[PDB]
Amino acid sequence: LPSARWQYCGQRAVLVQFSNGKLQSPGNMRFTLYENKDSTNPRKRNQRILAAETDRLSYVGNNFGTGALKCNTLCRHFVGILNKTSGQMEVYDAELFNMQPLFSD
Amino acid sequence: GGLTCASAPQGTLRILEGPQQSLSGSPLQPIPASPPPQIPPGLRPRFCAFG
Repeated sequence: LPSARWQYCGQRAVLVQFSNGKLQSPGNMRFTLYENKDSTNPRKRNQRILAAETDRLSYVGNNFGTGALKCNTLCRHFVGILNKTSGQMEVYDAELFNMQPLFSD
Repeated sequence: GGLTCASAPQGTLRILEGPQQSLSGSPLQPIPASPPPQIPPGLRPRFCAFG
């Protein structure tokens, strides 16, 4: 019976879906994330846009628009680590993105 | 600020609220049987034959 130890630290561990397939080949791909300005509202902790540029195409991922997935509002996402030396599953906070490639206007 | 990629996660723990234990009782509670009709007490011949 394997067991662990829950330890919640708190930072966001960004998790990525792609609208075209699995990744399966990491290479020469940029990753930047574009949060909102005003921190007086809670939009600083909610609004975020992820950019994942490759030399061929570039991918945009939102949290607010028509196309944002409903698995981060109706459900909470965590990321475990499981440091097996000390024997602790120390657990962070996560958020799931679903990127569409950007083409035109 | 590069945000490189990582390996494949092995397992996915699903946290969910537990099953509703001690909600149903171990015996069942039926609606009791409607009783069979009784002959009422105090029944006597009230009709006497005339004359």
